[PDB]
Amino acid sequence: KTSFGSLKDEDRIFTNLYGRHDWRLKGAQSRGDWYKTKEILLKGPDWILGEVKTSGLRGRGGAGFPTGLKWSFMNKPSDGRPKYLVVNADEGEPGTCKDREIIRHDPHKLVEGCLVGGRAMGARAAYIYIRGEFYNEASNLQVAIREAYEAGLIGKNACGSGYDFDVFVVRGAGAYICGEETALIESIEGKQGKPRLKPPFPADVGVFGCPTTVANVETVAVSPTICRRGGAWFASFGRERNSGTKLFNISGHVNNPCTVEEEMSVPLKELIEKHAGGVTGGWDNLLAVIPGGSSTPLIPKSVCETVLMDFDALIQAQTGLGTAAVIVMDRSTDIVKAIARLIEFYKHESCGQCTPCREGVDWMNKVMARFVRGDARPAEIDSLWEISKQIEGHTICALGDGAAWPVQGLIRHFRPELEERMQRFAQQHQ
Amino acid sequence: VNNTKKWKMEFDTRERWENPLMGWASTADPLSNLVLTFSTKEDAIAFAEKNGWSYDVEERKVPKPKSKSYGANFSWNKRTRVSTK
Amino acid sequence: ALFVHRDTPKNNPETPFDFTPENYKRIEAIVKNYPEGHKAAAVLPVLDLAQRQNGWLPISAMNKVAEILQVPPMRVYEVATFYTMYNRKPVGKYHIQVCTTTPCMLRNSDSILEAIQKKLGIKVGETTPDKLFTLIEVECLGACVNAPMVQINDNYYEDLTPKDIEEIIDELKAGKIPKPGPRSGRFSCEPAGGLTSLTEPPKGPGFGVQAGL
Ligand SMILES: NC(=O)C1=CN([C@@H]2O[C@H](COP(=O)(O)OP(=O)(O)OC[C@H]3O[C@@H](n4cnc5c(N)ncnc54)[C@H](O)[C@@H]3O)[C@@H](O)[C@H]2O)C=CC1
Ligand SMILES: Cc1cc2nc3c(=O)[nH]c(=O)nc-3n(C[C@H](O)[C@H](O)[C@H](O)COP(=O)(O)O)c2cc1C
Ligand code: SF4
Ligand code: FES
Repeated sequence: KTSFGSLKDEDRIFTNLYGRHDWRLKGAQSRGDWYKTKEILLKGPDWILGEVKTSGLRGRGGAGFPTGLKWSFMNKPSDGRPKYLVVNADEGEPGTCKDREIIRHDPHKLVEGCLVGGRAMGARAAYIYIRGEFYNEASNLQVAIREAYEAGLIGKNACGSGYDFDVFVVRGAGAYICGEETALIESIEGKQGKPRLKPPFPADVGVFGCPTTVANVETVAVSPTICRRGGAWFASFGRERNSGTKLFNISGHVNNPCTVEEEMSVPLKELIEKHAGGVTGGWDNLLAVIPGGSSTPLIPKSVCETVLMDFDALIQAQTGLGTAAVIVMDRSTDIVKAIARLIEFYKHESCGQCTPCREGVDWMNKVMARFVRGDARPAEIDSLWEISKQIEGHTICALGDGAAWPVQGLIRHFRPELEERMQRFAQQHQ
Repeated sequence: VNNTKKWKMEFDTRERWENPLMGWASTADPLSNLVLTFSTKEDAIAFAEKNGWSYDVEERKVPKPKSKSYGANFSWNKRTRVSTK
Repeated sequence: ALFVHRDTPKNNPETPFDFTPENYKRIEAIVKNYPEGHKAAAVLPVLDLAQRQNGWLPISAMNKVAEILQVPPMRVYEVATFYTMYNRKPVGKYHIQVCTTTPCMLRNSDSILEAIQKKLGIKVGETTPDKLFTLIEVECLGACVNAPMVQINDNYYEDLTPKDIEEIIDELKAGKIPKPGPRSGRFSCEPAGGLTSLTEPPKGPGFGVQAGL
């Protein structure tokens, strides 16, 4: 296949994305969830891991690590410590609101994914770390978890398979850095959400010092559908090493901002024009698109014409796929002000642990705050570039990368607008 | 640790008293500033024996090799968990 | 905006705070979610439980959470100052949180911030003098396609206009409770000009399940 997109409703994993059907167990079982879960759990961890590896599922958090290879790190004999699945439900990324819809409208799909993934990795329980601002979503998920315990689907003798598996929900308390996996693990343990240094990866030392897999809501919730429908089914979508469906959150300067499920390597222009109603003022009014939420570098309208919304094509477009959150910015946008608000976000959401993020994200925000007004000189642009290169790769977690990348994308695609901003400041203030 | 790489020879500190005019540190010891540098212990011993100085030698104290592990900060059941980080 | 504490007569370690007994049963339910030997893992919910009983956290709720969980009080002070939900000052009864990051700023959340300011007569960070409304300005609340949105104490109010948020503030001042959703025509997150997806009925149990299963 060469052209991607135009996904059919029979090939959706997240039916009831919009709340138009019943989210409870009577609705979820009538849509295909909790069907033959016992026969999945009895075929062993190796079969489930082989279905996830065969499907080519990559991590829907945004790094795109291979999900089967990641989950197979737990497939090892125990040493007295329990093992845990931990479902990353924080979703603090600006642009991204898909996991909110998964938890809120397909909760039993997430709970069944917790059971299937925890059987795949030998996990004792599931800790779903939901964002604390998602209070109604957390109570929604707890009602679905109570319905799953009252039906014997999880807990003691889960789905009649002889496997014991709990599902816990831990609420956050307002930190974007608690979506990073080791900082999330610290946040469950009753601490400041400060990321750990890797190694140890959480498959060695995770939550409470146990073996732990932290995985996104989407990459957990699609796993029972991958186990039922098959690995080849999910791998038949998108490009190669770009397998499956993906939730997209098209927000910003589009006519109809929405969450929509779509095949993996769909064109960005086709996605915005088809599911979002197109850019406000037309496609000629498009100035920039942040492809995958705030941490990905923006790409301008010349790149957005032919770009495909999977991992490798956006890597070739010197950005990332990320959370697949499409932030559309038209020609009426002060783009320096938008990227500087984004760097302001990244210094309010930064845990202050290591030196390059704690100091340089504040220093980038001060330089960007002067770039908004133009109160600078052009030699400070490349300087700011170097500051970003002193943060990228020198930090503990990737929030330094996620704060250095928008600065780099803005400089790389809009250096002339920065320079004309600063020179008009100079000619009207001296 | 770059000041702990060589052997030094010094002498016993003698009397320093207060200058009656200015309060400066008056001394009468000529050897009060004589610090010598030696590559090994035996060069220092040989230099002191050659000069007729009664000497005493303190052996080099190295720090013993510690056992470090970043993962030990987050043990499942040991007391070595950090309460914060 | 201070991350040190000074003992005021309304915030000191002798400020009266204790849990209700039903809050103690909820605390026991929270503590039994975590393994034995890791009771400190219940610091974040229980302290938030102390924020739900009281509305804010004096330094008697932090010390009570430190006492009932056998953790040092500094390790609770760290969690209370690290996380942005824990009110270390008494906020009003309705805590309005206006998201002003880039996907909400593009869809004109500044107009709603100004509308709440001129409707409540206060500005960002301040409290209305009847102690009913606290207006602050928060980061991305994760409702980006429903921009521009606010949060009132648990509830997301989404797809807002100035008239919509004035209506919400009016029926908060009237004692009622508004409906937590989008204030435009749509329901949760669909394309507003009709469904571009999921128009077919869902297929049900057994559809596409592979052989050998
Ligand atoms: N989903 C969301 O809401 C958000 C997602 N992100 C995305 O998160 C990404 C950065 O997150 P990270 O997990 O810190 O980066 P990534 O480099 O490390 O790793 C992704 C996953 O692979 C695992 N992994 C990677 N290499 C491994 C190895 N050699 N051995 C064992 N496990 C290994 C990690 O443990 C992790 O679970 C970015 O791509 C960013 O776009 C960022 C912010 C919000
Ligand atoms: C600063 C930062 C914040 C993150 N926030 C989230 C998040 O909110 N939700 C999420 O699922 N992943 C988040 N991630 C990615 C996680 O580190 C982790 O890779 C992911 O949750 C699970 O891996 P997976 O994508 O392979 O499933 C964040 C990463 C960083 C660096
Ligand atoms: S780079 Fe920033 S987000 Fe990461 S450990 Fe350091 S302070 Fe924390
Ligand atoms: S940007 Fe305001 S909710 Fe995400």
